[PDB]
Amino acid sequence: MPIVRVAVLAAGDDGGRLTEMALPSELPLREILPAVQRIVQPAAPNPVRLSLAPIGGAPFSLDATLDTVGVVDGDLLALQAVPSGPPAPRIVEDIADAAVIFSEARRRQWGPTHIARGAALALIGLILVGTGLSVAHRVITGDLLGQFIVSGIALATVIAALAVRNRSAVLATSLAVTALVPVAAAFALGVPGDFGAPNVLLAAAGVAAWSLISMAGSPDDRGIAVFTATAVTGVGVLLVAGAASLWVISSDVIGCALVLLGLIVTVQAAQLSAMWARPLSVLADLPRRVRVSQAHQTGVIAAGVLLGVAGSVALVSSANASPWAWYIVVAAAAGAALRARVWDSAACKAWLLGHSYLLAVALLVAFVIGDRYQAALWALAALAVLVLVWIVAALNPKIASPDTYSLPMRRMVGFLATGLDASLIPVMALLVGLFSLVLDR
Amino acid sequence: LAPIGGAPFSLDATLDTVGVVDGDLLALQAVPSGPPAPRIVEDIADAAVIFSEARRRQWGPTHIARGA
Amino acid sequence: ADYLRYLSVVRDNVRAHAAEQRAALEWSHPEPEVLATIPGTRRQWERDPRD
Amino acid sequence: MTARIALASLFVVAAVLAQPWQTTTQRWVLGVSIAAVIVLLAWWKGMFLTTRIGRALAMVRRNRAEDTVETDAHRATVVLRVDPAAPAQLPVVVGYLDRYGITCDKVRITHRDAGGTRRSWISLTVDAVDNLAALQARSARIPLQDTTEVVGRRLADHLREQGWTVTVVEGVDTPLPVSGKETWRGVADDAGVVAAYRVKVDDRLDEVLAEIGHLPAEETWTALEFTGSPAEPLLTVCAAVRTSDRPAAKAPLAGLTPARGRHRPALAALNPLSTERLDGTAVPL
Repeated sequence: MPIVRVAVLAAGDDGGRLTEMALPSELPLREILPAVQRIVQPAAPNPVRLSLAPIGGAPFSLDATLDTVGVVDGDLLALQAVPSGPPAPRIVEDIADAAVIFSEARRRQWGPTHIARGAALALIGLILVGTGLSVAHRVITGDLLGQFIVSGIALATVIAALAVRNRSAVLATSLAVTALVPVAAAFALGVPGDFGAPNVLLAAAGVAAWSLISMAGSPDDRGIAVFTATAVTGVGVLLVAGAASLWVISSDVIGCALVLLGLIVTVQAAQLSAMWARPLSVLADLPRRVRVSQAHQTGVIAAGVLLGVAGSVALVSSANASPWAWYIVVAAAAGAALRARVWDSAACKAWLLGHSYLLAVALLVAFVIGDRYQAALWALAALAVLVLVWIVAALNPKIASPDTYSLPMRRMVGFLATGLDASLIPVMALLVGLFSLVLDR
Repeated sequence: LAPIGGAPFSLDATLDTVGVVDGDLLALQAVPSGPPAPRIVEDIADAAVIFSEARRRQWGPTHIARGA
Repeated sequence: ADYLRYLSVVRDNVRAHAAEQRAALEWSHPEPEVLATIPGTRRQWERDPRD
Repeated sequence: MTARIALASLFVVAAVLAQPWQTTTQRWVLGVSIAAVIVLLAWWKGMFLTTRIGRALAMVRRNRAEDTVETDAHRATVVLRVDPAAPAQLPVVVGYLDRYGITCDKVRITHRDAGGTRRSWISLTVDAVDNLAALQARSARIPLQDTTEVVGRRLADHLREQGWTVTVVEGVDTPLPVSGKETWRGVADDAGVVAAYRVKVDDRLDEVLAEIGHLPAEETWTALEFTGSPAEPLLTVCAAVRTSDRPAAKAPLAGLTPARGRHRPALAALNPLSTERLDGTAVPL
């Protein structure tokens, strides 16, 4: 005869029990459910008929055996109440009273918590628009008053993201991640005189330190990823701006340096997240540590993508650019899109595949800034092609899955990915005259 | 004979002694070669997490549709 | 306005009466798919000639 | 694999811009570029030169620190001594790769051979991070060890019900001598030397297993390890030979490599009580 060994757990209204079962699977469930009830229960609520269900899906048709319904040996099945019809929707003869009755059936009753959300969002908007208006006043009129306004806003929001870490955690993280804007503005405008490398160096240093300490706090593990992203981005732009400050360097050098940093950060997300991880409980914080490790991976991946696209726009927004620069940009883009195959998180893959889209958009805005409108139209054309690829992959999942492709094709994909993320190096060495630095000194 | 999920009855016994009544369902199996072993109950203290994580798929076609 | 408020509250009251009656009738007459869980329970043959 | 080809390419193009030699620095760059290329790119019967440098350094550092005894506290393993060591129980033990909502990170079988006598251990472990929910459901205290004990006991119950006598045991013997010193060809001791070999998988594996059993040795550990989904299990096979004399400098048989310079981790990985998977990767079968 046929039998099947499946594990079942009763959920119920009390802490259930997971057990194995050796059930014969040739006969309707209705003949075996009482067996499961006898097994997993330790044996009125207006009783309900109980039936097996896939651990995530909806209950089985109660007349279908475990062969004519998707079940394999060793599967996990849950014990759910069979679906039943909703109670007959009450009918209210009047209209106005019917309106007031049927509206409150799902409405949130405005209370203090709505006022709290409103005030938090209002304060966030104030932080943003105050930074914006003050920094505009600074750069435009130079009256040195916007300087004071933004400095005060930065101090206040930092003190605020430090003070409220016991009254609400969300305020802490939210005001910190917004403070990332006014401290950036205050430090970028805080170096006197002309604009250049020192301003961006100070701003990157400030945002790096602020993200570092705010991630040291961590009342909500939601803002870990954002602070990691901004910390690593700040470190990257800090190194680059320190370079461009100590000794003058061209745009191509900055571009290739930033793209290289992005490549290294992306390909070393494992190592970087590893070093980032820095009455009785034994591995009871494992959910927290795992969630934070995922957060750190997503953050540093986002920072890699951002550094890559920043360097690309840097050495991809110049009216004159060697086609080697175009190769660097496009190869970095394809390298990100192809490294998106190695991770297993939706938020890491999203960033790696959005490198290409973000690059298209950033090139678009950059070309629109300069007088290059014809270049912007072509960037927009490439954007259209890219979203077309997105759509075509979304409509036909046969393309989307990796099991459609045989292992030789997958290994060829891997070889191409390594080839691109490698060959970015000598072409970078050729774009900037690094060989000239040794041949002719 | 064996109850649906239970362990098969010994050949040297009577239905009354192992216990059966006029409504029980018996499946005709073959006595295990080795010793029949008990089932062990794993105490579960929260089912909401299993259900909530079984409703999770990493980068399925649904994510690609959302991104498109 | 007074009459219609009174009418709304008496509508709510009679709807409570109706839902009570319906809950009683559903306790007595469950859906057939429920009947498989009745037997072997304190309520298995409950109706007696006073009900 | 990526940095090597990257820097090799850098030095290649460096040389190509110096194919005319009319300056002493051009000769310098030709020499240094060819040197860097041949150092970054070489072969020594299965390895790069840089891998061998790194493995020499790692072997030296492990020599300087004999103590290696410690195991992860976030993945736990159980070992079941199978007395009859049947080769027909493979379906169920490979079926426990992913069953009952408990995903076992790897399921290995280890046969130890001495004389005619051969004992077997079906070991298997679970990575708590891999199946986090199914542990977090038991209690918010994450009973990894307890859950893996349950999985082991359930395997034992299923197999006994099949008829094969199985006994959960902890304390099983260790292939690697804990007193030895890591050499380039296996690890030595005051007794005979043991060296581990990664057996290549093919459509001829069982012959290689029989031959591994046959060859002269103090001890002969062999271990299959399945991993992945139980409907598509990837295999990987290792085998440690403990032979009295010093081991040969070449793979004593056909279709297996000594993994020259990497034996302490390979041997500890062969310890059934260990949690780490075996060295390398292999194809499904």
